[PDB]
Amino acid sequence: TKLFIGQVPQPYEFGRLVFNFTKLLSYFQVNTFQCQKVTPESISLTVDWFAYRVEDKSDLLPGSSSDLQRFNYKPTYSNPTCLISAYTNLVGVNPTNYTTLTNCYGCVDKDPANPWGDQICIPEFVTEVEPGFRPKPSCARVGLEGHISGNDTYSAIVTNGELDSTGDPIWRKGVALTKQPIDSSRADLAFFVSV
Amino acid sequence: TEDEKAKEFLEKFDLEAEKLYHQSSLASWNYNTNITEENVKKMNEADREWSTFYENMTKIAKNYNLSQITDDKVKRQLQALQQENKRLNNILNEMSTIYSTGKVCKPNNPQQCLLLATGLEDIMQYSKDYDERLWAWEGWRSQVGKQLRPLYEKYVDLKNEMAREKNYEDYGDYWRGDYETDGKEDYAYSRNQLIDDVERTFEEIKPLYEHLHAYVRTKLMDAYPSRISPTGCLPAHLLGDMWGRFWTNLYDLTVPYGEKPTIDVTAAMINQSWDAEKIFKEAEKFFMSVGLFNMTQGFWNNSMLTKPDREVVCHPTAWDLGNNDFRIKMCTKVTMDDFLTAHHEMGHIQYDMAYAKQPFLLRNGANEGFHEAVGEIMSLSAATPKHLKDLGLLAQNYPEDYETEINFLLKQALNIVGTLPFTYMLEKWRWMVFKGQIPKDQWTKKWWEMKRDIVGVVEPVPHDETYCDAASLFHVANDYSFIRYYTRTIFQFQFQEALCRTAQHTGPLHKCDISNSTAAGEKLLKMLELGKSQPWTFALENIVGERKINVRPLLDYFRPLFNWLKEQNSNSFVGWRTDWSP
Ligand SMILES: *[C@@H]1O[C@H](CO)[C@@H](O[C@@H]2O[C@H](CO)[C@@H](O[C@@H]3O[C@H](CO)[C@@H](O)[C@H](O)[C@@H]3O)[C@H](O)[C@H]2NC(C)=O)[C@H](O)[C@H]1NC(C)=O
Ligand SMILES: *[C@@H]1O[C@H](CO)[C@@H](O[C@@H]2O[C@H](CO)[C@@H](O)[C@H](O)[C@H]2NC(C)=O)[C@H](O)[C@H]1NC(C)=O
Ligand SMILES: *[C@@H]1O[C@H](CO)[C@@H](O)[C@H](O)[C@H]1NC(C)=O
Ligand SMILES: *[C@@H]1O[C@H](CO)[C@@H](O)[C@H](O)[C@H]1NC(C)=O
Ligand SMILES: *[C@@H]1O[C@H](CO)[C@@H](O)[C@H](O)[C@H]1NC(C)=O
Ligand SMILES: *[C@@H]1O[C@H](CO)[C@@H](O)[C@H](O)[C@H]1NC(C)=O
Ligand SMILES: *[C@@H]1O[C@H](CO)[C@@H](O)[C@H](O)[C@H]1NC(C)=O
Ligand SMILES: *[C@@H]1O[C@H](CO)[C@@H](O)[C@H](O)[C@H]1NC(C)=O
Ligand SMILES: *[C@@H]1O[C@H](CO)[C@@H](O)[C@H](O)[C@H]1NC(C)=O
Repeated sequence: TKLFIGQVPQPYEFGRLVFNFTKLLSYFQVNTFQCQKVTPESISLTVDWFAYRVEDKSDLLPGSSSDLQRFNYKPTYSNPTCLISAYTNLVGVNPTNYTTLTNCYGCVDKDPANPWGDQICIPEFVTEVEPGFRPKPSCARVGLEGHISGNDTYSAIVTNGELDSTGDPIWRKGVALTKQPIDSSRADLAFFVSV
Repeated sequence: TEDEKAKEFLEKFDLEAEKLYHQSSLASWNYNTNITEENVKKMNEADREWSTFYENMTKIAKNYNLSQITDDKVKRQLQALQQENKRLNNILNEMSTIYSTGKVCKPNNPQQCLLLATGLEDIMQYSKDYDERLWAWEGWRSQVGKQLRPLYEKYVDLKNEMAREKNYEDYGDYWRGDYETDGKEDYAYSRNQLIDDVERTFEEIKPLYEHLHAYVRTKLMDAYPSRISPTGCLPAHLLGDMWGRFWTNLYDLTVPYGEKPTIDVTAAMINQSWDAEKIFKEAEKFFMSVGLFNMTQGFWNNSMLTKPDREVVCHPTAWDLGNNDFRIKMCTKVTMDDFLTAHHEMGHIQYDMAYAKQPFLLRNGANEGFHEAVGEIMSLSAATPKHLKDLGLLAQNYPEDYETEINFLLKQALNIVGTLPFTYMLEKWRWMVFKGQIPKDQWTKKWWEMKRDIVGVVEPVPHDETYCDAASLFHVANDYSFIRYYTRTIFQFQFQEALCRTAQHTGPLHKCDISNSTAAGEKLLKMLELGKSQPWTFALENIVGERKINVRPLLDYFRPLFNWLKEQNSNSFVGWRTDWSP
């Protein structure tokens, strides 16, 4: 039940924990239950989970081309894996809104003499999430800021503790889009369950 | 009924032609990998026999009525054969000699003179002294270029007479015939169509070149204070080259991020105890993984992959001896350039093997730019960071860096983009000269007007109609066509994009590796197997997806650099004025 306690993380900062399915189904109301390389009746185990709307559920499905699986979270699913998409009232606390990274790409310094100065950002230098890993911290931080700025589509150039081959900061330009909920009294969650 | 005669003729031709070809090629190989007086004699007599055979069967082929041949492949084989001389040979031999033995003498000591390959090339490559560079530049053209004038003039007149005898408008029209094909609907390609396509693609490149030109200009202004105008053309002698063909040597002056070194795995191969045999074996598995041919037992026996310890020619070449006999001649070192070259040269072998099943006369590339373009694309793939990483040469956790990508792309642009206006302008000038659009007494005048308008380069010294700058280049003095370099570059990128699309690569095009991609290999092979049996437009479509020439893939390849340059030039003039000169 721990994953339903406190708040619910956004796609770019998905929660992960490692350890009765029927009991879980008594906490939330499942809309979609699909499995890849495993029978749902059969489902160490690990769960990757985050807030995500039901209406845009399509993005959660394997093989789909989307921003979610490009910049936020992509399931490699090398182990047998199941996807559960469900809604529930955590009152944990329900999400106020849903923030997703829509883009992130690398920047180089305009003036080589100053690694901390003005940057030139190149759209072609796309930084996409690696399956199973979280987004880079210069990408995820934009998502975190976008989730609170108030702009429904926030953009920013940030660096966050990651260094290049010389020891200088890595800067990346990110774009985050915030979507307002239709049902304001429920949380929409996505759960990726692997053996 | 003549369709049948033509067939038995070609059958007999092939039986004798392959025998004579093989022995001729073997003699040449033996010379190049030994070099003796005995071997040069054997080579010379072997070449003689083939030549007399070929000419005798040319005369027979020309007695056939091509218009009544039904089988297209028979028609093309007949064409392979079917398609003032003393005076012209004298002019051509003298021109070549003058270029080869050309030297520039010092003004304070006429007894001490430098030759192109013994010192003048090193001045143009390494010198940072405005006046030393100018001496070598002007000296070459004054001493050599002014000798080739009366010879180039006679050359042009004699060549036009030849071309017209063969029912061409001029010698330029003759050369453009290398792109002419027959075919249904729009597969056919006209000689004058090349002109439209070359000019059409050029106009789409200009914006990229103008920004690259402006960037280089601001860097040279610092290197040579008060010598270069911020809104003017670049002085010809400051481009790091005797002719300005490439901007490669300016990298040390233009490098965006000088503290951000490129990837070099020389040390890795040395520590891991690599050698020539290892390098070629790694190249072989690359081609096998994409889905092409492995090397034969003969290849691994009679090739020269190392310098012997004889007198040999170490210049890397791919040989097709005949009768399924393939070899590579290359004095391989453990560096990085030879590593990538091994892929280039083996790429040639892959093509040669692919069409080994074609009729003798059709065993060649579909177009003059296809054979080389294939080599280049295979080489590029093997140079990617992920390939080097998977080979165990680049650190598995090697840190990512965006500045090094900009450094890489610019270096590529200096060699690839900065040369296209040169090829375009040079060939255009010659075409106009052959047509008669440029008067005999306005050759120099137009050379420099066109160069200033098209390339953005200005003469350091006033020249009159006693100079010939075009003929100061190897290809012009030695009667070679030049356009092949223009079309090769464009095809190279069309091929790479299509294969990276087939391989389902998502990301920057400059970071694409086609390894472990049988689909890309199958698509490539389909084109390679055709040889000259089909129009190059057909062969092109089979690999690109379209039968037209398209420069866009080139512009997409360098797009990340274009965006960078645009911002760098925010406070700079872009383009140039031609009213300024030094
Ligand atoms: C998505 O939901 C979040 C909350 O979970 C919204 O964040 C809230 O946005 C408001 C308006 O900007 C913040 O109030 C402002 O705070 C600043 C100080 O930082 C103050 O100067 C302003 O006058 C105003 O009071 C509020 O603090 C912030 N909530 C939190 C916890 O930080 C976000 O705006 C929503 N996004 C969209 C598109 O609706
Ligand atoms: C390089 O060429 C020389 C000939 O100039 C070759 O020497 C001959 O070798 C044959 C055996 O194959 C002898 O029968 C001849 O008498 C040799 N002639 C001379 C003048 O020595 C030499 O073998 C060749 N080297 C290679 C590697 O092929
Ligand atoms: C916020 O939105 C406005 C209006 O579109 C835009 O001009 C501004 O740049 C945005 N700020 C950020 C950080 O995205
Ligand atoms: C040319 O080929 C014909 C084939 O009929 C042959 O008779 C003739 O002798 C050949 N001429 C030479 C110089 O080889
Ligand atoms: C033979 O060649 C002539 C051209 O010299 C051509 O006019 C004629 O039609 C050809 N014969 C046939 C059957 O095509
Ligand atoms: C490779 O480098 C290591 C140092 O990291 C050295 O100890 C080793 O001897 C080197 N091996 C070779 C073949 O140079
Ligand atoms: C390479 O080609 C030879 C041809 O004799 C063949 O016997 C061998 O099995 C091939 N190896 C691979 C890996 O294809
Ligand atoms: C290659 O050289 C070896 C020498 O060990 C020999 O046994 C083999 O027959 C040769 N193969 C060919 C194709 O020449
Ligand atoms: C291709 O895959 C093999 C493993 O099957 C790997 O060893 C090799 O490095 C790969 N080549 C690439 C991705 O360049």
